[PDB]
Amino acid sequence: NLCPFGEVFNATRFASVYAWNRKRISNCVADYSVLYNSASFSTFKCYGVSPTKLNDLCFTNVYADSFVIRGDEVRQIAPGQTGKIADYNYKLPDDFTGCVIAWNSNNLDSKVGGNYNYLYRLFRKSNLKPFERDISTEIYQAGSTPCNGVEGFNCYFPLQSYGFQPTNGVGYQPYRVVVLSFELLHAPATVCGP
Amino acid sequence: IVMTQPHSVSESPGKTVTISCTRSSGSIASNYVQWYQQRPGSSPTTVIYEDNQRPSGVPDRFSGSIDSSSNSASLTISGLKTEDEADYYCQSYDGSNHNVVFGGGTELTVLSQPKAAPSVTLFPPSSEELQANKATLVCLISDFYPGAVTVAWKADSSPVKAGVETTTPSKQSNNKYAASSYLSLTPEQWKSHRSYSCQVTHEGSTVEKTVAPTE
Amino acid sequence: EVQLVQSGGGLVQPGGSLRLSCAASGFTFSSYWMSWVRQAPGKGLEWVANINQDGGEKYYVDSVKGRFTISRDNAKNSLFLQMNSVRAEDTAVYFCARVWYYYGPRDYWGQGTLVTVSSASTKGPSVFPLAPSSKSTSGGTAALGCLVKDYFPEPVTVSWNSGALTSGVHTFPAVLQSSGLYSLSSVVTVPSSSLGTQTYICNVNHKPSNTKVDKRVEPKSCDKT
Ligand SMILES: *[C@@H]1O[C@H](CO)[C@@H](O)[C@H](O)[C@H]1NC(C)=O
Repeated sequence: NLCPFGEVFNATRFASVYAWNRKRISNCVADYSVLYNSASFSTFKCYGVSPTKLNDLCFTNVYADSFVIRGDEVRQIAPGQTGKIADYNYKLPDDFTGCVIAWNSNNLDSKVGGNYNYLYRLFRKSNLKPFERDISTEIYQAGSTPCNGVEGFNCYFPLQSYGFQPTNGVGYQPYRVVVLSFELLHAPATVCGP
Repeated sequence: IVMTQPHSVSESPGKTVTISCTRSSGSIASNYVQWYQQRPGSSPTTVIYEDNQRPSGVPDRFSGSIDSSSNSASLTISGLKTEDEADYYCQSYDGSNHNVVFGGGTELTVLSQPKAAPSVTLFPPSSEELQANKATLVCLISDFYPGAVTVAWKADSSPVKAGVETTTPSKQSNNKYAASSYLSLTPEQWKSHRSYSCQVTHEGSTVEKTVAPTE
Repeated sequence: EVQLVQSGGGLVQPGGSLRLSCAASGFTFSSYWMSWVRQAPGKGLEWVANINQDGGEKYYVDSVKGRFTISRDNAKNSLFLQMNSVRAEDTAVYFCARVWYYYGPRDYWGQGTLVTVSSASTKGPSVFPLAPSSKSTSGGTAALGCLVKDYFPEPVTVSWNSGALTSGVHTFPAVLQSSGLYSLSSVVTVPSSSLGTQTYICNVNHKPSNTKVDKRVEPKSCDKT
């Protein structure tokens, strides 16, 4: 009864930046020996779990996220590094008991022109909390009269598209990052790694 | 992609020494950084891994760190002693081309012996070697603790630099060196100059000794 | 517990291939990645390759792409690095290391085998003395020496008269002159009293050739002493 990980990594369609899909899975047997022994990733920074010592501890739920960013944004998704995408699309707490994992997929999302559904959140009139998603198409008002239309007066659509073509630099290629989130709730551990 | 380290470092025992491992390009927080300690001649061994945890058996006087500011990661070696005078390398898997990048290399030395002015000793050629064209120019200096040996070659009329080469400084018994010199000679041009002097600037005197070309 | 043994060290010429082995003993040979790392003399380490759990996925460094092949066999518990087209930059001391997990350190290492591509022919050269005249008779540290010029192998350990008039031999290592030439020399610190008591005869004990001819030193009695 192995835990289903094919739907998270070996998927076909991935989500967007502003709406990161969750993949809560439990009541399984999660073999972690397929993550750290697979030469197909770029970052494997497990924060405070000692990835070698994961096949003995048991947890309760494993939350698997999945979204698409560019090369110069993979290092921004980590505790201790902020920038453009730090408080607009995704913000991680400063405990991160999971393992940030990413790989460069430049053969499925790098067509001529590219898919225009990858919309990163631009300047927002708010802040961001750990594990907080916000799917909103409201035009950003910088302080003037609200347009309440389609770029009426000083309005900007906050879902700026990405330019993904098979001719850009490595720092602008479509990446795919999966960030697991382990936890320990007040319940018997139903998922382990024997 | 490459990792840079200082060539060497020296400090008196009693406190902590640091060694720089600066990432050339790309993020430093990509994968894990692991340091190695290698005694001269012996097989290298892991001294730290993941920059936080310590291998079993390693003394508690080793706890490195990672600075995510300028893509660097230094090692904190507390309790400096004479039993830790060796090389230290860093290593971190980095890149999408599936390549492992080791470190440059750092020769950590401790304060061992006092300072002494290296005397100038030049040796002329011999007789039986001077048959058709064969000789050597030895400007071996001795009695010096620091390994930053720096010499010069000026044949009393010109700073000759053709075929500049030096020998290997041998570690003496009581922590010293015997760095010698080996310059290129003139097989068929022995009448170049009637003298051969050898200068030196290794933290002290700078007198030169002159010898006949073939006597 | 974990112990690795290497075998296959030797000396060849540019073009001749070699075989290096590394046998593991004390764990499962089908649960850890294997890798090779060489060390140039005096320089730093160098990554070579990394093999998969069975042998399917293999990645080599771009410096030796193509002319280097790593292989393993679970039925013998022995690692293999067979290559070809050996050139000058393949002069180093190769090691053998296993990988805990891919994004992790190399736990255990090996002893090491020296593999170089030195040239030159096997010859026992003449040893020429130093003839202490100018600044070695009485000026400063009195000493004298000789020089074994351009020998092919590296077993040479220059003693003095096979221990007959030795007064402290301060020997420094040799060096590569052109491509295979090693001018090893040693200088004994004479107390400046044996210059007129017994004339030194510098001699070595080279095994391959016959460097047994004691070459007379040249005491400059006419000049200084
Ligand atoms: C995805 O497919 C590859 C194909 O070889 C396989 O190696 C990998 O294990 C798969 N991913 C998962 C999570 O099983």
